Amino acid sequence: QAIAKMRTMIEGFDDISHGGLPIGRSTLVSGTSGTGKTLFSIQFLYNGIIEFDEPGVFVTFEETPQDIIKNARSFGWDLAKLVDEGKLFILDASPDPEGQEVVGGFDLSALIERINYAIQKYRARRVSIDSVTSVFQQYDASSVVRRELFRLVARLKQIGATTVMTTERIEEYGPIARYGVEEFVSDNVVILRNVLEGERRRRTLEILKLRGTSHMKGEYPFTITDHGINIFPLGAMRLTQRSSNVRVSSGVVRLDEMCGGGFFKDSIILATGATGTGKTLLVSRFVENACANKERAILFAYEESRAQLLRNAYSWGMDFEEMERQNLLKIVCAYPESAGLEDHLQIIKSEINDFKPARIAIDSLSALARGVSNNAFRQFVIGVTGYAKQEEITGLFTNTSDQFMGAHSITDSHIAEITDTIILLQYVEIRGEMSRAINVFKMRGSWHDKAIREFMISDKGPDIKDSFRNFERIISGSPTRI
Amino acid sequence: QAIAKMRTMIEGFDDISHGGLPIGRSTLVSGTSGTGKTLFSIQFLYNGIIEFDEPGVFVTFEETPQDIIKNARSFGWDLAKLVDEGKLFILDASPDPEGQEVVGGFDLSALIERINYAIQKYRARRVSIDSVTSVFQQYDASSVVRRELFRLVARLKQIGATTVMTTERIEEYGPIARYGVEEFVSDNVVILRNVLEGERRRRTLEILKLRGTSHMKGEYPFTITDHGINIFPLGAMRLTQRSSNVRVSSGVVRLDEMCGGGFFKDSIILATGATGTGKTLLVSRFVENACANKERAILFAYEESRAQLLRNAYSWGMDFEEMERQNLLKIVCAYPESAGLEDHLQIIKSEINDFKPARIAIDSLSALARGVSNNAFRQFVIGVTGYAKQEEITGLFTNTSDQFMGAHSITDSHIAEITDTIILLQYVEIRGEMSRAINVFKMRGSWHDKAIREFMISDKGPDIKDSFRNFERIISGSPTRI
Amino acid sequence: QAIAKMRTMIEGFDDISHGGLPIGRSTLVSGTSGTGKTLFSIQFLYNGIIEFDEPGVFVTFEETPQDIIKNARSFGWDLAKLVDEGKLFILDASPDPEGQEVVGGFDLSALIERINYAIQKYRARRVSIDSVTSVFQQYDASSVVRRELFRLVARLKQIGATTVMTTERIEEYGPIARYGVEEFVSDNVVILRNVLEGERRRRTLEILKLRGTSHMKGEYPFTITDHGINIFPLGAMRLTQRSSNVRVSSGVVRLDEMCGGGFFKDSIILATGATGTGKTLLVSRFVENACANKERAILFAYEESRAQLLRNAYSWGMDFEEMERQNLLKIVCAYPESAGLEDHLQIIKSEINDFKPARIAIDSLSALARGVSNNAFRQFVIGVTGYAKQEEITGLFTNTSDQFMGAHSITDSHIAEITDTIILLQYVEIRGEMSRAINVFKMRGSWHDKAIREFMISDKGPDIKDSFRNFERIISGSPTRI
Ligand SMILES: Nc1ncnc2c1ncn2[C@@H]1O[C@H](COP(=O)(O)OP(=O)(O)OP(=O)(O)O)[C@@H](O)[C@H]1O
Ligand SMILES: Nc1ncnc2c1ncn2[C@@H]1O[C@H](COP(=O)(O)OP(=O)(O)OP(=O)(O)O)[C@@H](O)[C@H]1O
Ligand SMILES: Nc1ncnc2c1ncn2[C@@H]1O[C@H](COP(=O)(O)OP(=O)(O)OP(=O)(O)O)[C@@H](O)[C@H]1O
Ligand SMILES: Nc1ncnc2c1ncn2[C@@H]1O[C@H](COP(=O)(O)OP(=O)(O)O)[C@@H](O)[C@H]1O
Ligand SMILES: Nc1ncnc2c1ncn2[C@@H]1O[C@H](COP(=O)(O)OP(=O)(O)O)[C@@H](O)[C@H]1O
Ligand SMILES: Nc1ncnc2c1ncn2[C@@H]1O[C@H](COP(=O)(O)OP(=O)(O)O)[C@@H](O)[C@H]1O
Ligand SMILES: [Mg+2]
Ligand SMILES: [Mg+2]
Ligand SMILES: [Mg+2]
Ligand SMILES: [Mg+2]
Ligand SMILES: [Mg+2]
Ligand SMILES: [Mg+2]
Repeated sequence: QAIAKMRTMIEGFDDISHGGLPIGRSTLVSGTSGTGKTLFSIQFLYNGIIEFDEPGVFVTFEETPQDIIKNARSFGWDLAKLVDEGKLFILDASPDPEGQEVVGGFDLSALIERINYAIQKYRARRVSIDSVTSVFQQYDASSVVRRELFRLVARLKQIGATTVMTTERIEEYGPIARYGVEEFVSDNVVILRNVLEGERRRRTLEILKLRGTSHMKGEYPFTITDHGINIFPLGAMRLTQRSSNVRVSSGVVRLDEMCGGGFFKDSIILATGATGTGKTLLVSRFVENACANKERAILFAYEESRAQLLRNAYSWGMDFEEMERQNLLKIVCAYPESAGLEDHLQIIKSEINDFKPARIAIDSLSALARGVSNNAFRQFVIGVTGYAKQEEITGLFTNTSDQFMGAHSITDSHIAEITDTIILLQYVEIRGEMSRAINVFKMRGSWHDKAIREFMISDKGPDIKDSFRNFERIISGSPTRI
Repeated sequence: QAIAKMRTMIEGFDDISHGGLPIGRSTLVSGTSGTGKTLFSIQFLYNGIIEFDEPGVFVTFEETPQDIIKNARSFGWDLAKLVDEGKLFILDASPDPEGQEVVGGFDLSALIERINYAIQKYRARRVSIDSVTSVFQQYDASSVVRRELFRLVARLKQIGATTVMTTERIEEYGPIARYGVEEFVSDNVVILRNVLEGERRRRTLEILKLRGTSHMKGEYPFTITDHGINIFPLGAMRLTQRSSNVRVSSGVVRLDEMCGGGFFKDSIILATGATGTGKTLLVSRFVENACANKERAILFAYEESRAQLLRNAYSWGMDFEEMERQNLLKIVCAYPESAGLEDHLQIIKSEINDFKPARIAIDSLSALARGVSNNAFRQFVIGVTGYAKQEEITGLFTNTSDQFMGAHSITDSHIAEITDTIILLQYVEIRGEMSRAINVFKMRGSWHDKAIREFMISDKGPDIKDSFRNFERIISGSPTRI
Repeated sequence: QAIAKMRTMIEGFDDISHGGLPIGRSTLVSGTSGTGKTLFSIQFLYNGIIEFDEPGVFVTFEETPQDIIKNARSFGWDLAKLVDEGKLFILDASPDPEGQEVVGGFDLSALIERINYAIQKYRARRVSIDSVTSVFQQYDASSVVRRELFRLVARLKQIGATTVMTTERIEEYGPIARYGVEEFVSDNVVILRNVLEGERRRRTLEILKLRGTSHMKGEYPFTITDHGINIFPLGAMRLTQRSSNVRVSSGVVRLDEMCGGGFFKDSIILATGATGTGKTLLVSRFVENACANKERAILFAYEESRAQLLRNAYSWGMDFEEMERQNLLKIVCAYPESAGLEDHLQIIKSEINDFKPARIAIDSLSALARGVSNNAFRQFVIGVTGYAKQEEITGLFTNTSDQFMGAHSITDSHIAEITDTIILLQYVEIRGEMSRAINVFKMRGSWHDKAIREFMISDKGPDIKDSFRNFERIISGSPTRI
């Protein structure tokens, strides 16, 4: 029949690969130094032993087994334990650090026989090699490498164990492997990258090909945590979601009225407008209302410290510290520069999975956009939006405009298109003095107030008034009286 | 007379090539690892045997016949069956995986004689080689490769069988082949690419040349499905279409009136405007009307999940689930990121060919533009537009504006130029409050209402009113009363 | 257990590295000529001896010990003293400057044994090598280098001392090391760069990898001072800050009133507007008020010399020279071109740490933006903003607009988003003549006056009037009377 696959149990990878790696065949994993190729290899064998009770063999040329164990330990697991139990075997084929003699092609034959023995001895199902170039570096000829890799691949295929071979690159977008032949010999090729753009590094995983089967294509970003490799295949995200007719309060009565009876629990709300329009007040009231009803909520802060958030909240009549004491409100403060954009996604998911909030709020999306491309930014927002909706978490987001009394409160980001409810705030010029205006622009699941209303901010929170009747051109930031 | 060609029966390819490959000559197919060169080769021989009852020979150097069969099976056909029947022959010229000796140029002579024998034995008409570099890699000299390929090409020409040779590249836009001679020796050259741009891969096929004959030029995108290679030569699409005078209802009476008695069945309708203007309502009513008249329709959703579409439809009085139960309405939900733009085209065609809809609708074209270049986007839209018109399927499309009460509802995409009927929606400022406006901008086949009218959205669907008499500058988003 | 690290006591480095270098392992430090690789090496051993009383070994191939001592002295410390005391040892393995014979691989074995001896003799904990290529340059083979470095790394690992090896590059964004193998052999890789962009050099440090542990990623800028290497890991900066409810006067009564009772002591104030709106007056009054209350303040001047600042201050009734005499006011004048942007940050911190000001003011941020990218500029501003708030220093900043009576006083820089209080100044056209207007746009911790007021400048300082009642479109720069 068709080719079967073996699950790696690596988050994201198994979805990108459509079920894991081809069984009874090798896969070649490449990349430049620092991409964590050896982490993939260890995590693969590790998960096999733990999850499927499948023994495996790790072949090492470049590292003493002592360091392999010591390094793996940083991810919360003990490989030495698995070795003692007869589940994991490490085949030491490293060169002598005190002086190593030159060898010929017999080295490959000797290697394979030792691997075969180890596989049979431990009935290994999963095998990996830290560096195939350990036996190619011995010579310059690329034609020889083609043949030598062919022999290694075909021989492990004879055995039938699933194999993960590791090779290496100099360039990110250059040749897949050093000799320019290896990627043609291998039937299954995966490349890891650690691309430097601007001043930042972004890790990605790609499956170049899998002969005889299917997979997702393109570069899929990933990070490395204390649990090992975590891949974020946004294209694998589903639109299968549970809708609701449940309403929740924003903490602001006139706003709830404008939204036709509050906001939907499963909706995503985006508040936009110029800095100083009180977006942080709407956020504070949102999380406060959740706490008022004994619901858990998380605020992700980027522009203001906790000490300042507490002060500003008190000036608006909100006791943030009390909400923390009751374990209802969490404050998560971090600079955009403290983590990669993909790490912010992981942080948000981690805090949510741990605290199990009913609602979350983001202090500023425009802050996160600060250090990234438009593509990186929109993918982040989509990922968060999807997750929050799939988890049925009420979400409140903000996006700051740079138009100082210029109205025209629109986004180059275009997040409103994927968001449910849009709240627009702006400054206006009235009788020679500045004021503020609020409008509910849209709401997918309901009727909403179309009026453009004046509002002010007091020590009791927001103060919403009636519409600007007999004015024109409010949307320009400079209304005319008529 | 003139050079005759042999049809490959590969979709798109035979149109690009103007009738297939030159008969009695070789064609050299190149490309980087992962381009599926071996798929073209197998599909070529396979179709010959099935469609024209033409036996063929597959020469393998890099892969065991067992894997060739096993891999081919993923595309829904059994090559082993064809081998047993004496239709397909695989010539195994692979190196010994357990140790291979060095050989000279006699290897090429021996190869050709075995190929000649196999061709005569099975009366093969179609022959292919998986890797010509299998006998070039043996040495570094490029001058030798020129001669060695010349010998192979000329010898197979003596036989008269049509040949598809495969070679390989390192770079996408670099040399056609490794030694920089092969593309001059071969008289017919085809290059496959798997170009990485941004984070995504895009497959293309190009015919570089065919000596003595004609072909289409440039890169033509393609994808790979469970049926093998599927090429999309948009430039080969025809303007020969059947026009009609049949009208269909949009589900909205006042809109049908503005269009002069409904929309034409063979027309393409584009609705544009800012988010929240109710474009999703017009789409829902469009497919609903088709179902009301017992016509099949497909909705392609990108921005909202099925669960949410059902909720929003119910809030507007439309029972989507009932229309699904009667097998009239289909909901196809996918993220733009879940597939390549060219795959979305294939998905749309597949669903249409299967369900045979009278009408289709696209939830958002701007969503599909999100992750692609302007060139990739416009080609997609043209391809869909052409197909839908050729198939006489009523089509409804949308394009979201980013102008929040800014009117000026125009597209940087310029899809209106190829579309028949244009509907414009916008937000306006009236008496200090927001409202909506609708206008039929054009309709190629009819008279239409030129008025700019106010409208609202209720639980019964759209509510269209009369024109904004005694107002000026409506089109700016900020009308003045006079 | 997990891998332990050794603190280098190098500012910034220990935070980027999450605790310093892995213990009992080597780290490879690379970079092009002029990156100061030898400074890192010396500073590392130096700090070990001084701070932790840890003896060390410096291995030299390229420089006579006499020059190593002489060069180190420029940073305020005497290595010769440490040698005499038996704390520091320099191993001289340099070639004979009067003629050097060719040697083989025995040179590496001899080297290591001498290093081992020196380590044991002085009980060294910290070891470093100035140039590993000193024994690789002897031959061209890259395969040999792989092995030779492996031997050196593994051998020093046997000893257990923490090692800092130095290698070299030709290109900034090219291969990590000359032979393209070294970065794979080493388990811990750090790269220094001195990147030339435009006409300026910018130094950065990056940790490419640390096997078995964690670190911050990406390029982190640094400078070199008379105290050695000083790294500025902005991403490691904290949002943990102490808020306050203390108010301070700006020196301008009507402005203090508009801000609701003065400005907060812990706040950052940004004044924006066209050139000539009197931003330098607000700055002068700010520092003057601090002095009036016997508080120390520093003015950082970029656009005007001290002599001119004194003249302009006297014309506005402010005796700057007297404030200097009392050691309350400091004037720091420098051109933006006189130092790197990162050096301006270091200068600001240095002057603050020395003088212990209650308040600081920046004459022009737009001046500093003049010669730098938007990314370099915003990181600078964030760094200063963070530092000033963490140190509880009242900060006043300015940003000049290029709109001559065009109002629209907005910033492409978007510094207002991270700043607390925003003051906007603009020119307006009134009755055929130019005038000025002032508005408090926002204040995070308080109520503020929303009015747009007229103002003038006299010899007594600023003169603020009442609001522009019965005017419209003030924000455009061209108000209309109505
Ligand atoms: N606890 C951790 N948390 C986060 N990142 C970690 C942690 N522990 C290790 N890392 C990261 O894991 C990376 C994986 O190293 P790995 O050896 O697998 O990369 P590699 O591509 O194989 O490198 P090499 O070419 O040297 O073999 C390390 O470089 C380090 O950046
Ligand atoms: N069922 C399938 N659906 C979609 N794609 C598939 C399916 N089965 C296989 N593929 C794709 O078909 C591609 C064709 O592989 P093929 O060997 O022809 O490429 P190639 O250029 O010849 O590769 P190579 O250089 O290794 O020989 C595979 O890499 C895989 O991405
Ligand atoms: N007092 C000082 N103040 C500022 N910079 C200084 C001072 N003294 C030295 N420098 C800088 O320190 C740099 C460090 O030189 P160093 O040898 O460490 O660089 P390097 O990368 O190792 O150079 P090389 O490749 O020659 O060995 C010098 O090039 C010089 O620019
Ligand atoms: N006690 C108060 N009384 C009146 N207005 C206040 C008070 N405290 C703060 N403000 C208002 O709050 C605004 C800050 O709102 P905020 O939500 O932080 O704006 P942003 O959109 O940037 O997030 C200030 O500009 C000021 O107008
Ligand atoms: N029951 C309702 N009654 C009144 N208005 C509604 C109702 N349900 C939804 N709406 C309106 O429908 C709008 C959404 O229209 P939609 O077609 O989804 O906009 P879009 O152009 O983005 O696709 C909301 O902004 C709201 O004005
Ligand atoms: N004695 C004075 N009397 C009146 N106006 C003065 C006097 N001295 C200077 N000015 C005003 O001060 C302005 C300069 O203000 P300044 O703070 O230097 O502007 P900038 O925003 O560039 O920093 C001059 O354009 C002038 O209008
Ligand atoms: Mg490794
Ligand atoms: Mg804010
Ligand atoms: Mg192939
Ligand atoms: Mg929509
Ligand atoms: Mg040096
Ligand atoms: Mg000035």
